[PDB]
Amino acid sequence: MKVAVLPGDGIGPEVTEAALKVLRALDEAEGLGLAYEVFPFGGAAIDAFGEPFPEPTRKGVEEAEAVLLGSVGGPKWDGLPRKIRPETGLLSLRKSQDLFANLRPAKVFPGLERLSPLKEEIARGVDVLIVRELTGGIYFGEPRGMSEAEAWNTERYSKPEVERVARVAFEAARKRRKHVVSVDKANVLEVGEFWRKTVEEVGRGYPDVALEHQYVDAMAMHLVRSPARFDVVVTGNIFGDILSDLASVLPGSLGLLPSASLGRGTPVFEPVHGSAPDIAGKGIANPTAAILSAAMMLEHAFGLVELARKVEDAVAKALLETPPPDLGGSAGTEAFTATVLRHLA
Amino acid sequence: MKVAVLPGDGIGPEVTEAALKVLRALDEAEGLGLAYEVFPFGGAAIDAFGEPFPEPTRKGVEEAEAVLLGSVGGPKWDGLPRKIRPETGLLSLRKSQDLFANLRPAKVFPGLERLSPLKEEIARGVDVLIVRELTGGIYFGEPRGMSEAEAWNTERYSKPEVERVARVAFEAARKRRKHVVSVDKANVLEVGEFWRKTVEEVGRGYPDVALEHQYVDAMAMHLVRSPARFDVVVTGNIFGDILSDLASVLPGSLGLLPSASLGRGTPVFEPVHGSAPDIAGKGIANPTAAILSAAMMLEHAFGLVELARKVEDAVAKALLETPPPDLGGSAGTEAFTATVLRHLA
Ligand SMILES: NC(=O)c1ccc[n+]([C@@H]2O[C@H](COP(=O)([O-])OP(=O)(O)OC[C@H]3O[C@@H](n4cnc5c(N)ncnc54)[C@H](O)[C@@H]3O)[C@@H](O)[C@H]2O)c1
Ligand SMILES: NC(=O)c1ccc[n+]([C@@H]2O[C@H](COP(=O)([O-])OP(=O)(O)OC[C@H]3O[C@@H](n4cnc5c(N)ncnc54)[C@H](O)[C@@H]3O)[C@@H](O)[C@H]2O)c1
Repeated sequence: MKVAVLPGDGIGPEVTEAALKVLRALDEAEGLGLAYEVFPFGGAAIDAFGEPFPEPTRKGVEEAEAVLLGSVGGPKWDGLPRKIRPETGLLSLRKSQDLFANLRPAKVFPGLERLSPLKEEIARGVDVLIVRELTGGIYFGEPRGMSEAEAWNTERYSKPEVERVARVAFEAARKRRKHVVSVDKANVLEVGEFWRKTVEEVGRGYPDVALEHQYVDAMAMHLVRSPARFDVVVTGNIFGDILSDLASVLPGSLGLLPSASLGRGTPVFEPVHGSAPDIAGKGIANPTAAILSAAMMLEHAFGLVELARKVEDAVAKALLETPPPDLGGSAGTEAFTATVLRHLA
Repeated sequence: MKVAVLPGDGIGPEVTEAALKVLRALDEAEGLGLAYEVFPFGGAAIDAFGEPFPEPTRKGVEEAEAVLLGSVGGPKWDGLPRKIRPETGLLSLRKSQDLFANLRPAKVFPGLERLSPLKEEIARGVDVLIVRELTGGIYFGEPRGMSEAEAWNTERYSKPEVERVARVAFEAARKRRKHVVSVDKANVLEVGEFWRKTVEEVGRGYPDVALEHQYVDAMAMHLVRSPARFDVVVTGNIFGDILSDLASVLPGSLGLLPSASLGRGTPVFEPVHGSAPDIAGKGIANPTAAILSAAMMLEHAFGLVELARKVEDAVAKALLETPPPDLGGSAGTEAFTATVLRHLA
């Protein structure tokens, strides 16, 4: 277990140290081979090295088995050249590692339904993982352009692009409830027909996992009326972009959300939230997204699924025993991390 | 007021007769010049005329100032040739009239929050109108295609396409709360930049209406966390397709939803619901979507806004006094239409 730890700016060090305290305690009781190195990343590195993804950091990422990122960005570096912003160094980290699948889970922990915008009955039991394709589709498609009379952009997918993001979904689903919904617009678009066609064939090598297909406009409706029926949801880039934000409002707090980017290189695990300058240094930032990102690392980077689930239960009990300020409690980052560790022991 | 009335199949005649009873009563108290003709449309016309949009119907639509459609479709005509289905004659009706804007409102009437999938506090006061562009974008864009190794489809918009759907949104907003949100993906797509650019300029001729711009992935989140802040929302075809279905789950009943398609020809007004064969003839179908479609006709086809709003209030009181079976009450189509008329008098 060689992890590069890039804490970044704002509350990024704060919540990353909390994730590190959980990983270290877990390494004692279980004897992992946790070996980690902390690096300068974005903003903290613009200050030391004059540039957001400095050469030591790049080597460290390249040499580690997984990255545990915190948060980048901040006022201090906002009006800069777009080349050197903390924020573009984040794109450079994913791009350098050829990360093509973004995994973003939305879970309503037991007893936390009151926070969901949805009624308790509908919010109960939601635990959905949206797998979004990151490297293709309309955001990168050519031809694209704009004249004075019109504009065009191309939604394009090749067969290996679809096959590889669908393999991450089938493999993810195996560790979970073995059900994959693939989302497309196949009744109107040939890219949809193609997508459905390819995932269906990928599904044949995973006979233990059920695959269902749904249209995106109908998935937007199911994610609000009955989100608790889904497990893994895999889709294209623009559709994954809309749907993982829609599912992300269902828990009711930005500090509860972990993410992962898997690909050819070193996988990055990170909180959906940013650097939150307004609450930085106040010792109150909710470390749950970071601790659950570290759990996602145990599961997706090191295949340690029962340990990943042990960390999720400990976090689920902690959120009910001493909730952070953003879920209406009073527990600061330290008091809350300690409740988590109490439930690991 | 010359209306062509195409009741169609299933519960279509049932809920259309209810809309007609409201229009007739209203024509007495106010003295409209309501003159309407009932025509054979889809399914009922495949039986009489062997084809879903027969020549008498086509002439009647063409001669009327507005169309009040009911519902088409049904088992009786399901396995047919795709050329002659009831359902394709519906596409032919919109296409023959050059209808390019689809208007679909989602309203949580007072006291009906309990039906919304969202918590009472969030569901309270939702009254949003999604204006969807119907004729362009990726669903019709060229080039499109599919090889064995890949597929492509083109999201393309011309300047008059955007300008004209945005004009319908600005005009609609004037009769409502004067606020338009335009939805795009302008931080990544040139079609988005173009869309935003053109609506902004259209907005200059409507200085009394506020215009705000939002990204689609962020609109999907706002429509669940705080839908009550919006009034009119105008967007492209694929985005309008996803967002008007997302907003349509917020009331909690398919029988509450009216729609309108405005364009160059004769505007069609219709319930979002279909022909519902399972409850047809049982005298229990909820006529609210049809009565509110007739109200939408008063407002958008004949500019009669205070009369359109009078019908909406009467329907709002009726839903609280004698709710249909689908909102948990016991009132059949007739008993419910009578409560509405009691509140018009
Ligand atoms: N370059 C880009 O494209 C880009 C894009 C987005 C953000 N950024 C940068 O990153 C920073 C992001 O800050 P922001 O305010 O936009 O978003 P944010 O997600 O950091 O914060 C939003 C809100 O949620 C709260 N929050 C976030 N995490 C929390 C946690 N763990 N516990 C409790 N509360 C939490 C914050 O306090 C704040 O009230 C900015 O300063 C910006 O410079 C850059
Ligand atoms: N050709 C096409 O592309 C196409 C597409 C969709 C539907 N159709 C046709 O139209 C018909 C649609 O039927 P469906 O079941 O799919 O959808 P539907 O919307 O008619 O019915 C769905 C459910 O909602 C209920 N419902 C609908 N309106 C109601 C109302 N006013 N009051 C109370 N309950 C109501 C129904 O009873 C049913 O339980 C089908 O028979 C089909 O042939 C064709």
